[PDB]
Amino acid sequence: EADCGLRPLFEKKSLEDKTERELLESYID
Amino acid sequence: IVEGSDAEIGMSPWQVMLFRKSPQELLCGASLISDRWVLTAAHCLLYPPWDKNFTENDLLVRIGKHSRTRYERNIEKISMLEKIYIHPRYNWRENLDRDIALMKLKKPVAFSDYIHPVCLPDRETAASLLQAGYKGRVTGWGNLKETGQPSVLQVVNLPIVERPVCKDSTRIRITDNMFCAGYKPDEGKRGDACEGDSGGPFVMKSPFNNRWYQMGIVSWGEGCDRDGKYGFYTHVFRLKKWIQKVIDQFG
Amino acid sequence: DFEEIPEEYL
Ligand SMILES: N=C(N)c1ccc(CNC(=O)[C@@H]2CCN2C(=O)[C@H](NCC(=O)O)C2CCCCC2)cc1
Ligand SMILES: *[C@@H]1O[C@H](CO)[C@@H](O[C@@H]2O[C@H](CO)[C@@H](O)[C@H](O)[C@H]2NC(C)=O)[C@H](O)[C@H]1NC(C)=O
Ligand code: NA
Ligand code: NA
Repeated sequence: EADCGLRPLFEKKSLEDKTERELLESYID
Repeated sequence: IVEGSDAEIGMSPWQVMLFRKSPQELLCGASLISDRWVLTAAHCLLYPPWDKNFTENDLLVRIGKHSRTRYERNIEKISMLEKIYIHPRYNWRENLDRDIALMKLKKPVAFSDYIHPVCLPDRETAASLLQAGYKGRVTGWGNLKETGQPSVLQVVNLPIVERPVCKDSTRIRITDNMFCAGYKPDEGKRGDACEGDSGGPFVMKSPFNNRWYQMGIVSWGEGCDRDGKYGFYTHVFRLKKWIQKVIDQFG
Repeated sequence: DFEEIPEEYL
């Protein structure tokens, strides 16, 4: 779908979960 | 999940629980990829060494769950299976090569705050995110330790490991249809999937479009969270052609 | 140790 991978309680509300930043910080390239 | 932590409410809305009807017990994890399709590991359904060979009627799909054992009224949705599709070249005899299976639900599931599909990667997604060092997230209601069971869904973030290192950590033959993840002894941090987490998703959040993509499927390991060992996952993109074929043909 | 689910789910 075009809405896949966007969580109602997080991305949809522009709220971040407690550890997703750890993932982002690992994506260096 | 070993050395992980309690998941937040609605943190993994695509998380699916494969539930055995009788005896009522956790069968495996899985993921929601559309309103009628669920992705999981083939060994969750077919594994002769352990006399495992489930048919559609033997299990149920429980979506939107958080608590492991409780019936989450008004939150989770339970679905019946219309048909199971196991990769025709799944190798259960040796190394679980192509450990992947699809399950079509009898009725489409309604999305909610707790139920939502995860994206499947395309070639560029895979190329850009599947790099040693990059971290993914694994979730499940499996064992908390190798040798017990969580109250709620568990989560752990783990770095993808260099192929030579994956290869050098085991006597088992590794294929391009799998990748391993986990911390090294020197990295200090721990974490791993474990029995019961099989079929669950290994996801990554694209920094480009900020969507979650399922890059892997909890497949196998030797023990759980052991130093010098890593968890192995089915490479979802590598097998996307098969996924698309099944869905295009039967859905 | 799983709580019973509604009978409607066979
Ligand atoms: N990432 C992990 N640590 C991990 C994740 C999920 C699982 C559960 N999956 C299974 O039990 C599947 C089907 C057979 N199997 C295994 O993992 C076998 N180890 C059995 C074992 O080590 O208990 C491995 C042994 C080496 C050849 C491939 C099969 C086990 C470990
Ligand atoms: C797994 O279980 C299925 C049952 O769902 C078995 O399927 C049978 O396969 C044989 C071929 O050996 C056919 O003649 C039968 O018609 C199939 N259905 C049944 C009910 O027997 C299957 O053989 C089992 N083992 C494997 C490896 O799939
Ligand atoms: Na080796
Ligand atoms: Na390890």
